[PDB]
Amino acid sequence: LRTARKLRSHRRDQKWHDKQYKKAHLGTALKANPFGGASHAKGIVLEKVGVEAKQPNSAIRKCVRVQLIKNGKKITAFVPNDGCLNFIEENDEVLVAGFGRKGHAVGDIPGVRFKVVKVANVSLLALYKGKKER
Amino acid sequence: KPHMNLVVIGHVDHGKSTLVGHLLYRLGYIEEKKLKELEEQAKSRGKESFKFAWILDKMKEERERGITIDLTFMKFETKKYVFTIIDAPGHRDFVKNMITGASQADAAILVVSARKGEFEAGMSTEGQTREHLLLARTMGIEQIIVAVNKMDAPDVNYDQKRYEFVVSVLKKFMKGLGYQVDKIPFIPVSAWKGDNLIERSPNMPWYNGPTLVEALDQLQPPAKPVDKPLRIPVQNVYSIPGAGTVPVGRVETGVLRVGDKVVFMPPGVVGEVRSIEMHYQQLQQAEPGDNIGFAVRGVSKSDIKRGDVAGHLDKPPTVAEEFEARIFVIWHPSAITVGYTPVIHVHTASVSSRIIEIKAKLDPKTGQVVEQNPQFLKAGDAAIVRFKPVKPLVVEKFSEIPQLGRFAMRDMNRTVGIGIVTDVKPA
RNA sequence: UUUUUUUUUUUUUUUUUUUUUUUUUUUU
RNA sequence: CUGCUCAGUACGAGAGGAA
RNA sequence: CUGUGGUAAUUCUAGAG
RNA sequence: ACAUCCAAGGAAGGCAGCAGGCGCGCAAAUUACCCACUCCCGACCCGG
RNA sequence: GCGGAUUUAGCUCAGUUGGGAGAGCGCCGGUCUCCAAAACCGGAGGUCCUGUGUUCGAUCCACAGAAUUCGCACCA
RNA sequence: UGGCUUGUGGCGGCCAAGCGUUCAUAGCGACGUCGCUUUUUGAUCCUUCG
RNA sequence: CGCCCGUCGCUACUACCGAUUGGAUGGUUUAGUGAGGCCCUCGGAUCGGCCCCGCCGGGGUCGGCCCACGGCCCUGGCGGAGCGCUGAGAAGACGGUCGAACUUGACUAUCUAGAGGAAGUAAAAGUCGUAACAA
Ligand SMILES: *C(=O)[C@@H](N)Cc1ccccc1
Repeated sequence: LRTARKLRSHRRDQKWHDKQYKKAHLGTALKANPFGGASHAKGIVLEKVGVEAKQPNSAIRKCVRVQLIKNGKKITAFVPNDGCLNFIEENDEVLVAGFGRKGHAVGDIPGVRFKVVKVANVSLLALYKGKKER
Repeated sequence: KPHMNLVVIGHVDHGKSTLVGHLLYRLGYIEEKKLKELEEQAKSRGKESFKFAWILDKMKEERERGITIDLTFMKFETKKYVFTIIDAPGHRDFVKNMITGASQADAAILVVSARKGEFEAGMSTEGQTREHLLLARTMGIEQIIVAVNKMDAPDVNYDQKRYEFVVSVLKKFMKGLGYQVDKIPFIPVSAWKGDNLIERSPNMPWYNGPTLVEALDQLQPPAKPVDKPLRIPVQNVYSIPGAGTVPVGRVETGVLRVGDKVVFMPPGVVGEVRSIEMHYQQLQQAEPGDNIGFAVRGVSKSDIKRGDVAGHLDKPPTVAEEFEARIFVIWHPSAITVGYTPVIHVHTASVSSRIIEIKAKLDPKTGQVVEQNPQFLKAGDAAIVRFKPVKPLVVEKFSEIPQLGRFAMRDMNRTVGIGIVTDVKPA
């Protein structure tokens, strides 16, 4: 009963072995991405580049490199809807957000951790269906 | 005391800004200490004779070059009226600015130099006495006073023969434009000396007419269409510490009150009036004729520009997907066909517009069709034509709101034609 | 008393993209 | 050699630009 | 509080009763 | 350390208090009405 | 507001001094194959961004627009 | 060092097929040919090792 | 006709190394300098009260018919006006502790530029050899 401190100290230190716990523990989340841990960042379409799918899946994926506002850093982004390219023009303000928990992109996608959802401060769904905007 | 808008127009260097400045001075609207400082600054930069003009011309490029570039607005008050006076540039590069000025005006002072060669130049084929007179007519200015200026100049020296020469030339031309020439004062003045500005001049005994101030009082105030829907073409947009983004412009029709919700077309952005100001005096309401700045909550300066039009939400300004007009062709070096794309100067806006069809050539005097779908138009022709603006443009039918329904057509920096809009297809 | 037993590799590197299909009581 | 007036001038469709 | 004063300007403020 | 107007001499300021502008961004309002309530502050009222 | 660049084939770029454009990919098509990859053949494709001026003639020059860019100015 | 000579270097020149959008010379000139030059370099051995 | 390894050639992205004694940022600071208030040795623009003398006005007593007059005590006005003594009292000023801020460097914490060098990862397949799985 008098050896409480060792178990107390032991737990916290052995705990370091948990990588997600570790992630919160080290100021890394703030600095591991262009966002700074942020869910959404406004950006500019520097170029639009077609890319090739990975493994047996064969496809041309719509990809945009984006210059961020406060951050000012290069970003690799994924264009989502079918003919969004028709509606994506260079240097139009774009809001970007991530896919399924931070880390790995959709298995089909190559090196993109980010998704494009707004064009000119307008959501994607509106351009995509005829009834909304044009 | 009724309010009126005055535009000052005329050929480059003929004396527009010197007149306005000097008039404001002897009317005591300008601090003697400031006139003193301006004069010293003017002399030290090699430009003594610009001391009155520099009351109006403030921009670095205006002062460097000794010309007016864009509009300046000044309030002064006569015996009968309060005027907003608008100083417009003569330089051919900035006739687009002069046109926005005319669109906001109730009356015009045409300033015309009597100096040898200066007059003839202004009245020449490509001169701005000629051009400004034409544009003032088309933007719907009927009341005009002409200041035959620089009578003091040595090559003039108050000569009545020179004066009567410029008057007659000016009369023959002005009558061909449709002006009622018998009614309009031709005052011999010296913007620089002061002759006949506010008091009568001993140097010109032979002159019996009004002084310029007297001529102002003899003007008549225009109809106030408060029952038509609110329309305010924006002339400029400022971003002001305390207010935020404040469009400026003259209320053409309707009324505007603090609290109002307003929309700006063609962008479609909506804000709310925090405040209203005319000549630094805060207002609660503004009616037609009021030349105002209005602060707008919820609107960014980048959303709105000159040539946009503000109306209330229930009756928003019309955006033309296309529009129809009756036009007369003043000048063209070849011919105008379907597809011709001059810039359209309407109210405060200026947007290139493509002629998609020429429905009919008309006899310029009678208005009857002389040919369905002519192969082309040329100088001297009148016509009914269809117009598709290159970018979103606000226009109204002349029959409904005439101040948003009259226009000039310009191309290669010349005035090519004039027009009234007879119909609009809304966006 | 009853048992070994020699022989030993002389010569066998590599094989482009993509591969595929599954679900239940109740008797007439 | 430079400046001030010469002068934003004449000459230019402008850009410009003197002596 | 009387009167007498100066400054582009500020809750400036003298001197005299 | 910012930075406002300079009659060329000078004079000011600390809105991290309400409103209101800008900025910043993924991200938060209006230049309103009032002491009636709750209190509090000044002296024997009822001011603020 | 002012001023410079840039706009040429599906893509990316070269030409030019007014007689009217040229290449690399492309990509597509065919042969072979389950289909591609490789290989081998084949493809003719541009209002030279737009208007006007000049000119006998404008891709080119002049003057004017658009769109993108980049300087500079303005500052309710 | 100086010196003859000037290949080499440098510079002009007659002729005008060409450039120069029309045209040869406004401004330039193939080839071909006449030369001037002695701050390059070269060949020569004349003056200087008494 | 199964899996499978590594160098070498494209293309991209991370991180390591790095000539510039490298640049940028923010915290604690050594030293040299020092505004400004404040305590404190002074100073002393200035102001009033009493000191002495002379002159008049007024109240109360004494020597005078007076009245002026003189003495005491208390005020008013003038000269030696400040000439003798006292008190509070602005500028300034001795020497201070506090201590802004300037410079000169330190030092951490926090990013970062770069010819090149060196891994990897996308990695499907081009090119070399058979290492591992069946002694
Ligand atoms: C703001 O000052 C306006 N009300 C007046 C104005 C100033 C500058 C430019 C345009 C308008």
